[PDB]
Amino acid sequence: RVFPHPQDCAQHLMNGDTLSGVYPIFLNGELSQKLQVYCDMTTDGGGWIVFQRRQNGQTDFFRKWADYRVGFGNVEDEFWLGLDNIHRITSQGRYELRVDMRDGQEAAFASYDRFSVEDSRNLYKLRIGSYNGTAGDSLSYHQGRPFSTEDRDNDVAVTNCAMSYKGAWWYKNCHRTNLNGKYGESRHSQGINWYHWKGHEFSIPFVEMKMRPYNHRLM
Amino acid sequence: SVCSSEPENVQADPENYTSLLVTWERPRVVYDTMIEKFAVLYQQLDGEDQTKHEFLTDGYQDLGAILNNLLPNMSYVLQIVAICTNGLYGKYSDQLIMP
Ligand SMILES: [Ca+2]
Repeated sequence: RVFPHPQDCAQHLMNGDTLSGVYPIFLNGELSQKLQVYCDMTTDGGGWIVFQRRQNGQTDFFRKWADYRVGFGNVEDEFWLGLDNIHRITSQGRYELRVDMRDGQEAAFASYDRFSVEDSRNLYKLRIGSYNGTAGDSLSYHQGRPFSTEDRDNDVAVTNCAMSYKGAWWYKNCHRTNLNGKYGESRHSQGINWYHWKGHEFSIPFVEMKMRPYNHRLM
Repeated sequence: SVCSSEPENVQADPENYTSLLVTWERPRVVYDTMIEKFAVLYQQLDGEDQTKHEFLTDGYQDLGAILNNLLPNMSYVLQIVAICTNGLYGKYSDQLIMP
């Protein structure tokens, strides 16, 4: 294998592991930093680490800071990979973000050619680059904002955005995207929203958030 | 005629003797339009300066406003109304009345 200890899903792909599924990656290629991840090996040539999935509402996403810090759920079903993990992975180099969404047979996506999450001291602030896609650019609203949960309010609203809109996110006052919100909830802004695609009174039944090194475009 | 029902569960909750945490819930019904923002209208109940004031929120999702510079031990009467994108106004909340 070209990469004995792959540090992302794109290095698995280069090894010949081109089937989507669960794989181990090793942060900075060091064996002691093993992390289990789900690799999407088919979207736009493959090589994406999936760090969030919603698909049936059987998993509770209305959790607290400590839960969103460490991660929760099953990587083959609905899950959140963990903010500490996302920070550590996006610090390995320049990553891109892709959000894929589906409503039955209709599909859309949004991509951002830079993606990072800051460390805990900086409250996991979101940094994104330039948009391409079909879903509309609803995530740039959230540029530079810290992460908030129902028990840790870091938004700039008088209200508690995470409590009012049943989620956990980089809230401002409050959101145009709410992908950790309440599954199937059509009430205004409380559900899984991507505003520019379906508005605030439609909850998206399938969504995946995923990341890949920018330099995979060269290969 | 109204573009929404009234904001519900308007709570005053004094933060201290001079600051008021006004919160509400989004109107349950919005008629043929969208809510753009909210206005908080208030005036002193007692004393001699019954001039009403108004504070405008930023956006349609932040369901609250902090009112400061409220004279301590003074009673105030407040109302919240939605401002819709079509220029109409919703039903005014119930009037609500500092330690
Ligand atoms: Ca807040």
